[PDB]
Amino acid sequence: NLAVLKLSEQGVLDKLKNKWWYDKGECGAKDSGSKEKTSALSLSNVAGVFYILVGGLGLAMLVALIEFCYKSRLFDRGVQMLLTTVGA
Amino acid sequence: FAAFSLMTIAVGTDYWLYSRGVCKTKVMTHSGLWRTCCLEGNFKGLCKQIDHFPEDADYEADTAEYFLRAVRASSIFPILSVILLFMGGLCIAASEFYKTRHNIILSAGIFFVSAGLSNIIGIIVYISANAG
Amino acid sequence: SIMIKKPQKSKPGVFSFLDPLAYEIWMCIVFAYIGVSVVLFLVSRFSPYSESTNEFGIFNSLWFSLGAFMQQGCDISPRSLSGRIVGGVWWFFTLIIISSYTANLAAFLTVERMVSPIESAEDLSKQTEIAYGTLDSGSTKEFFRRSKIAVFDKMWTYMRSAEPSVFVRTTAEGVARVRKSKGKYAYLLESTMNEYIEQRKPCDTMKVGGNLDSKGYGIATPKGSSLGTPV
Amino acid sequence: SIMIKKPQKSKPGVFSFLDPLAYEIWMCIVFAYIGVSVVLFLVSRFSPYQSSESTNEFGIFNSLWFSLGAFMQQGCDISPRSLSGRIVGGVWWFFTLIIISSYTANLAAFLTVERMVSPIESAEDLSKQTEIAYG
Amino acid sequence: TLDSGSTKEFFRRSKIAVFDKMWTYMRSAEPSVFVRTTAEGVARVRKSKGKYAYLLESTMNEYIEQRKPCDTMKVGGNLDSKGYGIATPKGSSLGTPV
Ligand SMILES: N[C@@H](CCC(=O)O)C(=O)O
Ligand SMILES: N[C@@H](CCC(=O)O)C(=O)O
Repeated sequence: NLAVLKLSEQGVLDKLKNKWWYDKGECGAKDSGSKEKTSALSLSNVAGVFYILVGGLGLAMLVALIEFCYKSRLFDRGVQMLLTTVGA
Repeated sequence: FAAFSLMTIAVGTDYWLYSRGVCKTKVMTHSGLWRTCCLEGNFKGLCKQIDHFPEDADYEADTAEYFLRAVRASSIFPILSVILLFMGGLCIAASEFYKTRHNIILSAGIFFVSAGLSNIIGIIVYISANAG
Repeated sequence: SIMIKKPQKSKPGVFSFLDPLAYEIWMCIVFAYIGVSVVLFLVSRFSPYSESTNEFGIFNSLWFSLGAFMQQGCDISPRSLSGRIVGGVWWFFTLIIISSYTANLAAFLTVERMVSPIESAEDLSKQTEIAYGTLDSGSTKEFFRRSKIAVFDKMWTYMRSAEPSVFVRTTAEGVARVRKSKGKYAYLLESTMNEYIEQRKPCDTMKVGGNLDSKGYGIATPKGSSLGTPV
Repeated sequence: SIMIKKPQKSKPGVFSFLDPLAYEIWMCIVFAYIGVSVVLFLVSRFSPYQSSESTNEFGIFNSLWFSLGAFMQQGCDISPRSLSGRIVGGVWWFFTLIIISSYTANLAAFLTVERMVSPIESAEDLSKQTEIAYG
Repeated sequence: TLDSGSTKEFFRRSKIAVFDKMWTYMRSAEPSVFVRTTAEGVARVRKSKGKYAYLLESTMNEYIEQRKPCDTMKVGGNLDSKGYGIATPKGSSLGTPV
């Protein structure tokens, strides 16, 4: 009872805890958590941009296909008043 | 014809990339589409067929890492280039017969365009799941 | 002082400006360029109904897409609806990549220096990976035996508990051992030896950290002879 | 304390490019983009006084093209050509200067992040679900 | 610190050299760096404008942080591991039931 309080008073417990937990920082993140790498951009980062780019092409081509479909074969100034009165 | 030949040669292939891996468990690697075949070892030319099976933290429905693999280890975008490419090659072949309607060969080139659009997606998803 | 193997740094080559995008991205941006321009051609010259009314073609389109990609403007714009709805996609496509390009080139043009490993010998007491030794029958090896500073005490503990011998017999022995250990065995010597080994070929060694103490070379005489005061 | 395994480093998804700006800002962008184009449509085509209406080329869809054109740094062919649409357009130019310069400040830091997932922390799903065991 | 305090005694009896120099500065003080009650030092730091720090225990510290006007702040980590307890006279019968 009188002995453990001496070791608590003089920091010997702190020294032992440091020795057997903190001086043996070995694995990964404790050591390498405070370092820095710059970059190198790979394709896995930028992929949805290409996906959007390709999908927009097919959408645009599909639009002109049905444009040529319709012009191979608003309405009633008048009922525009109906449209705007129901819209209001 | 040259594009159809080159695309068929490119699909039915063991040699696309070269890296370092294994041949068959349970090495410079002559790796391709699914036959991750190998050379320069104890035996040269035993082509293991590969698919996806990691040992992860059990991603349940992690879609950008799952559905991506689903489109990866079943080539549907690279295979569709062959389909559209021969589909248009028939239409340019059918140009002579049933002619003087001045409309048919317009339909042909759309296949050749869209096959490339499938190809470019297939390349991106393959490079994606190599580093996936 | 502490001598280690100098890690071989990389030099920027001739084409060191294509660095903040990899070659996969460089070929995909070439592919998609051709694809976008030929799609814009296809949708433009499509018999609208008269025919030479619109101004686009394969050639106009090929440098329109380039002039939209690099921010230099254009001479003409798509007027048809599907031409506009395909041009906006390319406008969005450039704003992500070229911005990434400049914002990352600003990251390559800040730093080139390596992160400098096991400096100031405290991690030499901490880690167990890279070994280290001194010269046998040496004042430094005696200094770590008699030293009472706790980090030096733990260093002496690791040196006396060694498998195999971390100690060497002559200086060039430890020199060759560090030249072949590939960063797995450090070496302790004196700073004049250290800078002399640095100023020779093949320059593959390196002094890290500062000093540790202040020793000094002197002239030694037997005790009591008459040469002492004239020397 | 609760020990579990290590998780795997979740890399950012498909729609991560719009990540550095929060969604509410993107909402206000779309609303302001509609409003600016419609207000610019109103200032022109307002009986300009045999050309008495077709003095300008700004229809509603041409304005819808012009605003999107001016936002992403490539101006279109036409120009407002008269007063009082231009004190829309200059304010929209100031808007597109202040916004995308704030967009592209640190974009590359947002495309390599790799943060973790952390299924449970204060356990209580070890009460709730039946899947993950514990002893 | 606080006078008639365990912390003030701890820096007297402490042997770590940085704490020794801190005790040296505390005993060589012009005027008194020591106070008599807790709220005295609280008001002294609230009026010293960053010219007088204060040492206390972390529970007091977080309680003072969680009050108005919130003008105070805990900096750094901890220093040791003390503990509050129940105190009895030596040898009485209340010890083991408490
Ligand atoms: N001058 C030193 C060199 C070796 C050492 O530093 O231990 C000696 O003669 O002992
Ligand atoms: N619990 C302590 C508070 C004062 C101090 O930390 O010095 C005591 O009663 O002594």
